[PDB]
Amino acid sequence: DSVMRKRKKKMKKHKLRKRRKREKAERRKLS
Amino acid sequence: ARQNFLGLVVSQGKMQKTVKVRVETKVFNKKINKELFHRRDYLVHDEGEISREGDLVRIEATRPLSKRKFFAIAEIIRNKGQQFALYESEAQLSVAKEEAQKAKEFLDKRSVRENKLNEKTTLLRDIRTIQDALSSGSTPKELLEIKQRYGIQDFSQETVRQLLQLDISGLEVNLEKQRSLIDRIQTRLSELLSNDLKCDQFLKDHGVEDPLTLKKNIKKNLLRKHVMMDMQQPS
Amino acid sequence: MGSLSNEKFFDISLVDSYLNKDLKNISNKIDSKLN
Amino acid sequence: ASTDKVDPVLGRADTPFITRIMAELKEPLVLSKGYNIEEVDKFLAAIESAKRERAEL
Amino acid sequence: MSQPLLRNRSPEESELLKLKRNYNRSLLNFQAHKKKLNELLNLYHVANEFIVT
Amino acid sequence: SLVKLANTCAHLQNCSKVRVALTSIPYTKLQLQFAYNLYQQGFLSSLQKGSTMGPDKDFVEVTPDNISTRRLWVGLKYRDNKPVLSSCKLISKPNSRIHLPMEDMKKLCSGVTIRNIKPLQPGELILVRAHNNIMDINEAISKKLDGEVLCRVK
Amino acid sequence: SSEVQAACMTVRIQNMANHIKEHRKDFANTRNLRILVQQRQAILRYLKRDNPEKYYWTIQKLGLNDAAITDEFNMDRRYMQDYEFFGD
RNA sequence: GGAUUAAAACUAGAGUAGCGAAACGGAUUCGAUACCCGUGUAGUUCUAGUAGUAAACUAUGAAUACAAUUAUUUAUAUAUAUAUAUAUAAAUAAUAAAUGAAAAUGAAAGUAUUCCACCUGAAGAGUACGUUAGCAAUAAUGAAACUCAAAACAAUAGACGG
Ligand SMILES: [K+]
Ligand SMILES: [K+]
Ligand SMILES: [K+]
Ligand SMILES: [K+]
Ligand SMILES: [Mg+2]
Ligand SMILES: [Mg+2]
Ligand SMILES: [Mg+2]
Ligand SMILES: [Mg+2]
Ligand SMILES: [Mg+2]
Ligand SMILES: [Mg+2]
Ligand SMILES: [Mg+2]
Ligand SMILES: [Mg+2]
Ligand SMILES: [Mg+2]
Ligand SMILES: [Mg+2]
Ligand SMILES: [Mg+2]
Repeated sequence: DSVMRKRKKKMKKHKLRKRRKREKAERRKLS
Repeated sequence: ARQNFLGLVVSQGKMQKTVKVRVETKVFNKKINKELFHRRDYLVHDEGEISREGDLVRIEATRPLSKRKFFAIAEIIRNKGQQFALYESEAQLSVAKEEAQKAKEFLDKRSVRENKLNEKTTLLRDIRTIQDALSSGSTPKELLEIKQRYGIQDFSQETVRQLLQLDISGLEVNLEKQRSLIDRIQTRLSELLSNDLKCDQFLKDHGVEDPLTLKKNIKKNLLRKHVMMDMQQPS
Repeated sequence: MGSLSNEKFFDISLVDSYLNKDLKNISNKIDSKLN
Repeated sequence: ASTDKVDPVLGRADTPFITRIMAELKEPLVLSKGYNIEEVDKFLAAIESAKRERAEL
Repeated sequence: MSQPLLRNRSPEESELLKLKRNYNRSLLNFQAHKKKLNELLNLYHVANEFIVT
Repeated sequence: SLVKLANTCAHLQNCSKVRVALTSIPYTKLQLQFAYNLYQQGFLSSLQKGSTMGPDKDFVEVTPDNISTRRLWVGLKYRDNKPVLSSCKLISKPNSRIHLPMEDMKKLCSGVTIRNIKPLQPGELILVRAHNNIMDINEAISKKLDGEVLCRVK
Repeated sequence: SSEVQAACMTVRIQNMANHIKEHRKDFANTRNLRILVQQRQAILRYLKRDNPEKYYWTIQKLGLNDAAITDEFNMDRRYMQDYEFFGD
């Protein structure tokens, strides 16, 4: 796939990583 | 008639009077348009417990003998499984004997080497006394001992030459005889074939009946068998 | 030359002729010829 | 657990064939490159003897 | 088409073949053995220059 | 070997494309029978036994001493700027062998697709093997023989 | 002959195994050892089919058993721990 | 099924010059959580482990048979009027044929055979849930609903380019 199309997968991966970091943080405070 | 199958015994000695036999049948698979082999394992009754894993057997349908047994062993077509068991037992005994003999031949060789290391006398020195005593006339008792260390009772110039003989020398002469035989056999047959008249005579002289009436291959083999019977039997 | 060589560093020919009764069966032959 | 567990790489420990070959390689006067001491002692003595005979011809 | 595809070796042909093959293996073993002895002789000639004492 | 036969069929197609007049194939009974059928049917100009280096001019008996160096040499035909032997393909493949009864062979020669085998076309040769003998399908039908449908040549 | 090949491989397997026991991180030569052991299994499996009597004689003399030859072998980490290849 | 597997990351103990996430400062800027500069922690190093992921790419699984040329190296062999010449393989480069959506491939992406892996519109999604494994980060496995008549590749002619 072209770079243009790769960039859509890149954005999805970033948003998943951002959400999992956010969830981790909460667990630390809630723990 | 009763349905009979051919299969390979794939399990034995796990159940009492029961063996597992692998039966392969030929079926047509419409989807891939190919005649395939379909495999199934049968639990089979072995009344005499004769079959062994690896055997090729014929199984025949019987009355129900258990929840899952509906066939029995009817004949051992090939007994490779039984052979395996016999050869394994023999191997244990056969190898033990050989290893014992080899262990005794290794300790014997070690003893001889140790004994020789206890004799400070060296071949060179001993061969320098048998060549000085033979050139000076002195006969110290060392020579008598040397006549026992080597067994050389007589001390001559043709006794040191036989104490220092190397096996390579014998090999060189056996190789020349081997080459001679091959070269002679080829020249003899080569010449014989070149002269049909001398060939026909050759065969008759060696006891062939009407060799003239023979084929090239049917007769060249006779010539080859004779040329190799006149250079290997007479020698 | 082989066995009948004058080199200080000879080849196995000399050692082979010795153990094959050649350097001796030739020395006697030469001496017998001289006789 | 009662199965005869033979190491598939090294085999049974103390195999007479494996042990004897190992011992043969560690014998006192074993030589390399295909030479054997017995043949080397006779060959070296033959060189000396052969030289003397060449010095007696 | 009628000719046989293969003619098996006659027992005599197999005997001469075995003689040549045994000779080939034996000659190579002998030639290697003699080469080693010739190298042992050339090493004896120079061992007077080597130090062991 | 059907694999060897597939190799030969592909080899003949490659040689036809470049228009070489003479080529060699492995020396085996199946290969010889295959080539002989093509020769009698007019697909091959010549069929000679030989060696890896070329066809034999004089008869050379084949023995175990030279079997590994034996080859069969076949001459390809070209007329009017077209190869006579354009295509050569197996029907019965190594991984899917097809055995047909004489009744189904007659249907194949009559325009009916049997077991996905396209029917015999005008001027095409379909070879069948029966009891280790190779013959044209029409000859097998004449002899009432059942056999493996090996290949089709056009 | 398969018996000779197995014996020749045995010598090299024994030597290569000794090397690995002193060079446990030499994965390149561990891979070579694995392949050589598997090659010996293949040659002996053929021997069992070709000459069963010789096969059983050969494996007995080499110190192996039928299971060691016929069973699938990968010389994996569990093997190195179950037979204490490296000791401790 | 097994083994090995970059970088980052983690466990334990050593090491720590230089480099350098982060953090704290200096600049730039309308703003500058940046690009540039300073101080520089983890890390980068070694030992013993965990983990098994990369654009882990030739984006091209492995094996076998086969097909037209040239050039250039390499290797082996042969010869001599001894330094070249003649052979046979391999590698690489450019090609014929053939193949292909074309770009191109070229001894395969050709002609064939055998075996394995994998794919079936886009998005949702390599996500959710469950499970297995790991100290952990995570890794493997891996959907459906809803919505749409799209979506993608090669090539062509333009336009534009700090
Ligand atoms: K019962
Ligand atoms: K540091
Ligand atoms: K790359
Ligand atoms: K694969
Ligand atoms: Mg893709
Ligand atoms: Mg193998
Ligand atoms: Mg640390
Ligand atoms: Mg900085
Ligand atoms: Mg690991
Ligand atoms: Mg990942
Ligand atoms: Mg991946
Ligand atoms: Mg890489
Ligand atoms: Mg391979
Ligand atoms: Mg995941
Ligand atoms: Mg494009």
